[PDB]
Amino acid sequence: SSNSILLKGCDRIVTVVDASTYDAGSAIVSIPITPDIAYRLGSTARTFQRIKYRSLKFRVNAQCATTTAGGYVAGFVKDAADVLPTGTASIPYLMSNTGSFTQPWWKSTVHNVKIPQKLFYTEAPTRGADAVREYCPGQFHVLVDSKPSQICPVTVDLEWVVELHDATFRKESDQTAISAIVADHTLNVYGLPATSNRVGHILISPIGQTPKDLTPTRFATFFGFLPDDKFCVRIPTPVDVVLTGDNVYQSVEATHIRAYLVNGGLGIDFHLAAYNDTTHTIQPIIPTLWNVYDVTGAVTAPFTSAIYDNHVWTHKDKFVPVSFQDEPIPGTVFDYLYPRS
Amino acid sequence: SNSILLKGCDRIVTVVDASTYDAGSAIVSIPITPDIAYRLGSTARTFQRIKYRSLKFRVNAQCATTTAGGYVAGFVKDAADVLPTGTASIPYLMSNTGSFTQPWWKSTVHNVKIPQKLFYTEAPTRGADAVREYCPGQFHVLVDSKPSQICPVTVDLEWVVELHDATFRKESDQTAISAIVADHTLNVYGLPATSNRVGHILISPIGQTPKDLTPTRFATFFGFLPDDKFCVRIPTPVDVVLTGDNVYQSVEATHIRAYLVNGGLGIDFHLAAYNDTTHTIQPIIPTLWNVYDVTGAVTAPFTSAIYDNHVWTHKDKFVPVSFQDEPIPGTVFDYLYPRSYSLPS
Amino acid sequence: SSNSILLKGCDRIVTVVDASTYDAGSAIVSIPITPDIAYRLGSTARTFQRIKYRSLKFRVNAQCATTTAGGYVAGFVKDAADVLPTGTASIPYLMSNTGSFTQPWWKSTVHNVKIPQKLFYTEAPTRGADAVREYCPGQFHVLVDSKPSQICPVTVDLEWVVELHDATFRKESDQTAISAIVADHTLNVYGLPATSNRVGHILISPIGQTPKDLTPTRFATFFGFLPDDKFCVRIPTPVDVVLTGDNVYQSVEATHIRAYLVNGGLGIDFHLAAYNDTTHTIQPIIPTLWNVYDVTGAVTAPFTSAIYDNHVWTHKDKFVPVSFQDEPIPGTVFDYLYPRS
Amino acid sequence: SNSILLKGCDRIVTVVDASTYDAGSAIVSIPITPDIAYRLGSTARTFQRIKYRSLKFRVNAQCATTTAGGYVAGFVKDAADVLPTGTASIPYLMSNTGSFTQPWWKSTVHNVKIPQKLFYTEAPTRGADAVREYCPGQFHVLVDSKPSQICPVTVDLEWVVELHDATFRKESDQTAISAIVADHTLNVYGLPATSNRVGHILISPIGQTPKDLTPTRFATFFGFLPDDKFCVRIPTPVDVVLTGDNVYQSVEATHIRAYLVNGGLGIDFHLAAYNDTTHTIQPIIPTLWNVYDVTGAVTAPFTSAIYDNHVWTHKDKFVPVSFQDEPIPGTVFDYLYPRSYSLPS
Amino acid sequence: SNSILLKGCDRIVTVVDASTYDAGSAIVSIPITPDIAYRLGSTARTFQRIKYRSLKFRVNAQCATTTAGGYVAGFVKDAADVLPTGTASIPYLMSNTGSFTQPWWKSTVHNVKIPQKLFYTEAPTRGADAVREYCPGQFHVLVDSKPSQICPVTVDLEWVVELHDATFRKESDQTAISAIVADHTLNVYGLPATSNRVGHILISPIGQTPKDLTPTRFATFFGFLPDDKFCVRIPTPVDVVLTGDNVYQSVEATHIRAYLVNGGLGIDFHLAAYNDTTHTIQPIIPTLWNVYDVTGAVTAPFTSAIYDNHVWTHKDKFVPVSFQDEPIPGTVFDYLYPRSYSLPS
Ligand SMILES: [Ca+2]
Ligand SMILES: [Ca+2]
Ligand SMILES: [Ca+2]
Ligand SMILES: [Ca+2]
Ligand SMILES: [Ca+2]
Repeated sequence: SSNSILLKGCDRIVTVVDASTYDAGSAIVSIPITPDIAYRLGSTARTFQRIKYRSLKFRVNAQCATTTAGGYVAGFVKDAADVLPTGTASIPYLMSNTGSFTQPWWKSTVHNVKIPQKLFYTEAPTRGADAVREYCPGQFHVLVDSKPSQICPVTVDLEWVVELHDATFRKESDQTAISAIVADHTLNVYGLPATSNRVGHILISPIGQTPKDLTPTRFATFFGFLPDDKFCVRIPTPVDVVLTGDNVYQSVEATHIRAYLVNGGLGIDFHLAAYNDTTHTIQPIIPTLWNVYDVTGAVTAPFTSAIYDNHVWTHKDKFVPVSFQDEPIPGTVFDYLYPRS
Repeated sequence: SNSILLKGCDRIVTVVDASTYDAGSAIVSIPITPDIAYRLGSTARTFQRIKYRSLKFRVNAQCATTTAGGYVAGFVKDAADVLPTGTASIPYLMSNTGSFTQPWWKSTVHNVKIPQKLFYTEAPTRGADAVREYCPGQFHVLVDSKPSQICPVTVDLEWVVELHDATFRKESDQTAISAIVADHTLNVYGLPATSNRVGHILISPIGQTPKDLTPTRFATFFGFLPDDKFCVRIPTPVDVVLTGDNVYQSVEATHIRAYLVNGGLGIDFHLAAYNDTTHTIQPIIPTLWNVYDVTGAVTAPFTSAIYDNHVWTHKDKFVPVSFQDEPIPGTVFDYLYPRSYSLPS
Repeated sequence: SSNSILLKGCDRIVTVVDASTYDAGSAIVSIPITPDIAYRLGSTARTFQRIKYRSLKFRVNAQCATTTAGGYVAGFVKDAADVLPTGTASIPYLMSNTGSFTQPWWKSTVHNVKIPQKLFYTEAPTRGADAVREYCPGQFHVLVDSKPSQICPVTVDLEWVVELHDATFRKESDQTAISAIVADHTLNVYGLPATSNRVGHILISPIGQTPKDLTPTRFATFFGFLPDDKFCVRIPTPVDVVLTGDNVYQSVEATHIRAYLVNGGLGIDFHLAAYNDTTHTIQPIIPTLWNVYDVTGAVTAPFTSAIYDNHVWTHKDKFVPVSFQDEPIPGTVFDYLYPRS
Repeated sequence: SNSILLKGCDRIVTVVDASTYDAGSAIVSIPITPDIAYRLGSTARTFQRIKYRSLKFRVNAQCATTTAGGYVAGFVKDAADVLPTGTASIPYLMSNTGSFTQPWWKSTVHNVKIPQKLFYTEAPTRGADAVREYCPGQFHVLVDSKPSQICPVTVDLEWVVELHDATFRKESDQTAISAIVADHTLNVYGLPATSNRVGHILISPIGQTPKDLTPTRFATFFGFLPDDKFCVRIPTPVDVVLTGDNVYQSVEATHIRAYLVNGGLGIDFHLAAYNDTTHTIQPIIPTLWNVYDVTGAVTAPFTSAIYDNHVWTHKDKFVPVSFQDEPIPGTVFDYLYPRSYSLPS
Repeated sequence: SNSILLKGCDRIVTVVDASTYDAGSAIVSIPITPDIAYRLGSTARTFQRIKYRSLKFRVNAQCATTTAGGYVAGFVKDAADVLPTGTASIPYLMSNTGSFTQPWWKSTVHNVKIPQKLFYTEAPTRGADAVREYCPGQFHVLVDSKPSQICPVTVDLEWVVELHDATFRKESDQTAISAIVADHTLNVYGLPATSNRVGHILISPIGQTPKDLTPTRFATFFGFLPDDKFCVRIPTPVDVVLTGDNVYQSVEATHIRAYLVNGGLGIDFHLAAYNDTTHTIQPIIPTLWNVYDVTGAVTAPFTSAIYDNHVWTHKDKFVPVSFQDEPIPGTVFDYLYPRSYSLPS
């Protein structure tokens, strides 16, 4: 038998590389409060089933030089399910949630939230539906009120104090979905000019001009971290691909973006990919390399040509980091392979 | 004010068959640190210091009265003391105040009066390793006399502690890893200069002649399967001497690293060190070893190389580090290089 | 017989020349708390064996103009042994230590730490192992959260109040290890082109471009102070050197960087060096000048050529100031020979 | 049980002649550890922690009632603290609590007031040597003013102690030696390359010319007689370069070993290291140094060796170890290699 | 002081397998002397007299609850008394007070009622070995009915004792060896006069033909490994007759000594005695045996020697002594010449 405890403490809850390019109404911060966010809380809360948040104090510091014009609104919505309105008019909504404050970028805010008399679970349900309100007392937002003029990186710190009950040990946290660290760029796949060399490839287009290939250095400016040869991420909505060649046809649901090796195992490039039932691994959908079973049960690579439907990804898209088996990698493993900055 | 009182219960050692262990050897010899229990560990990592109110060890042995033989348990008082590593483990362990001897079929609980001192929760990362600062002592369960038939043994720990001074740490900074088998060794030979086998790591079964380290053997030596980016910091650096035309350089092989050969089908293992040029641990092959001259330009002027012979046993501890020499964490290593799951250590 | 006392006071604990070039996650401040740091405390604590820190209040002032973007995290770890994780992810660790605060460079922080009911010694053990936790209640860090944009020098002041016991008089403090005052430079020894003039010499390479000779003025920009003709410092890890000439060979463990005279006693240069058993002094390892005993007991300088293994030192390296006898010089003597700035 | 109260009186330090001690130097400089006294140390072995209740240092100074001068004695509280090697030790020690002067003829019994802390009873066998854990401080006796005539001084200790937490230490004691006399050093030489005593250990006095070890010469440097079974671990390894017919190897001379010379009726000393082939510490001699190769065969192809020069002083700490560098017990060493009976050791 | 009351519990005898012991033979036959137990013996050393207040023998018999048979245990009061080497030991031991039978699986804690007499704490170093002075009696455990399967038995002792009259014993312990196995003897031979191994020690099994000492053969006879520094005093001297060119001397071979053979990479054993010239124990070899004469000069005129035959058995008590027949300490011998760790020794 075990006991229930009362913990106090504080952690970094979220850190942003200057998301100044984000236009008015964009949410540069919007994290749903679970023990998983904080390192220290998330370590102890891992040894309990049920948590009760008696006080959450948020500190929003923007390291934006006093010469930066513009401002923000920060605040806490007491509903896990609630999601903010489209850009421009999110500001007056968030403001109507008590404890919300409006401030110029160079000033900092402090938000004392209280959520007593409500007992949550400490993990999203593994089996069953994701009833988010069962384990989340709300989400904390920081909306850009007026676009900042210069380098404006933001940070939120939580000063928490909680009750924890019903002792049990959980597994390590899987790495959550990732989005871009910048709102003036887009990843793109173009399959149109079929005679092109890089036609199934992921490319970064500055929203303005013509798209470029994914240099790891670019990948880093877009995602925050540097890519390795086993970077695989789940795609928000599958991209249709169609293999072909010699009275053989097969359509392929492209569910991932895999990182593969470019020329004789010295470089690295990114490609639409899918789980290949031959290899039991997520592979880049190259016609000459894509193997398939036939009725006999034998493996063959009959494909020569392929056509990719175009797609676009934005800063608003959520990519899930996974292994080549489509297993969500644990957080600590991700944090190790992908140091931020 | 930050400090708490945590009660809990946890598995210390997982089920093992005592009938495979010899007389005198321990089924358990475990220094007490919060990092052994799961529940205890994962909370106490968020604290700096700790006091052990209560510790009750449960030794469960799930076998019938037919099994002959017994075990000997107890708690040593200081973490510095080291039980003699023979079959004398018994008479020594039996001398300490808390000492139980039972038949294998009889299971027991053992309460340990622990000095009410505040220990640190973690070993020192900096300065000297004053072991008595963070460990109140080791718990032991020895094999007095081998069990006559299959007797499986487990150890649970009913713990109650106080935790103080709030901090945070992860599972483990690094990991150490030794061999699983004791009748082999790993070797580097550079003695027959002209051989294409020099510098490469090999597996000698102590009596037998040495042969090339291939994944299948690697498994049986280390417990897990190697790969492209397996790298390890060796305990003793190995001297290596590169040369060319008007050129000479001494290079301490600080790592054993995996690299890929004949197009990337197979992988071999070679002495290695951090290359100041590339900022990565590299296999120290003369033609491929790059060096700055005084002008800041990179050359690869080396053509010959001499490796000093060295040997490694089941006693040698190797530490996995990624290239760039960043030592790789425990949780992460077990994920990238998985062995069989045994709980103690 | 003597008495035990209760002292209060304050001193400068550490002062930094703008360490703005230090990238995110670098620790521009990380000093382990001992009486040796403070002048005034360190003077009285010198007359006592055992100290008990009842309150430590730190004041972090950055003199970084309000136009400087970026920020920092300061805080106190209550463990002498604990050492922070590698760069990027040190920030969330330090933050989880209570009393830690995140702030833009142009703002200041204040940290009230309490460590009562713990009695420390007032000096690192002279004989025995360096059990750091015996005489150190923890270390104070200032981590760069976001690299500052302009000249950002930092200072920490301590406002301490302590108990002192068991009276005894100690020797003067030896000068502690030194590191560079800048993270965009590296000292280097290159021995490769053996026909080169300056091949055993210490040189400063801007991480970017080709390495330069050590002008005292450069030495100052790297180390903080100006070199004298008896600057000798212990090297973190020995550099292998190999003397030779005429059927005579000898390898030499280069343990120091000595400052020697360049041309007819008017200039000064820096060289790999070792303790020469002939002269009983640490000398620059020049082949023609390196003397050795032979079996007869007679001194001879048979060496003509030499080969130095390359090495690199960084801002992260710790050099120990020593005399030519490898004696650690006392702090006051160092402070006199090497005025800062 | 698990607790006792133990009283007794033993000899802490045997006779010393203060008349031969430079002003300011200590004639007694002794850390308090239970092993310091014969009855205490033997019983304290059967426990883990200890509290020094009362410690009374009986300083028996027996100089003639004419002989002028005096001594300063005291008890410095910190174990790890070390007095200055000069005349300034006295004004330093007088600054310590409970410090005093008294003329050489006057014996005193100084009562020390030890903190009521529990110390560990033994130097830590695992981990680092944190002296502060198991020693409440040092007891000193300096020569204030060098005596004129013979000045015999001894010390006894009236002790009473609590011994707690009962466990038995093996105790696998290990000794570490240094030179007895400091008026000369012993050293190796690499040059000339042609000589016969190259890599051989020699004693070089202040008088420059080195000389082999008689070994009655060895006797005067260490304080005991050698033995063909003598081996010692070096504080700093010495680089030795073996070479032969198209072969080359670097070797760390980690030991000084004694070996039989020209038909076994002689003994000399040489640089040595663990030989991986022989599984023992051998003298690094080219023709006698065997090595494996890629095939697994043993070979002695080496014809010459280049030893680096290296000196050793009184300051250097040697450690005796049987071949295969196995630590020798305190009582075994003191038997095989007996130094003049002194106290403390 | 000068008196204490000491309590504790140690291991009296380690595991024995009763299943390999002929009926009536003792698996435990142990005289009670403070050194018998690790904590007791160490402290009892710092006193002179002792009173055994309570002695409780914890007999841990762990045989399977099926294995049939039983054991008889008891405590014979006289130290010097010795049980009969037969099956009649049981009816004899049952006749002793406080004697009992119990089946092999059943462990008991037998409390012994010791006379309230003070015994000396140590075997007398000067004078004769009156065992009755310092031993209150023996504790026995006979095999009543030979067990079927493996039958592990141990013993522990709950002891409480008064220790009186406080003085410290050196203690200059001295060991005495006998053969471990009795299935064969070692012997000397004098005939034929022409042979090479005459006067040499040899091992003669039940199988008649003698053989030299491998010395892994020596290992099986004594229970430990030899060493060129091995010397031993013989229970009964052996007459050796040296002779040469008109000279004749009689010699008592008082020792068996190990000596280097054919260039020192070998070892053999030979009859020996103290040589008055050399002041050491040398192998009695004609050409190597030196003697004085009326003038004071040393001479080796002897050309042949006649050794008398002599055998040695398990019964014969050897005593190890360094050259010059100086007794070797218990802890020194056990180190140099280690036998398998057993208890009692
Ligand atoms: Ca849950
Ligand atoms: Ca810690
Ligand atoms: Ca001190
Ligand atoms: Ca101990
Ligand atoms: Ca006695």
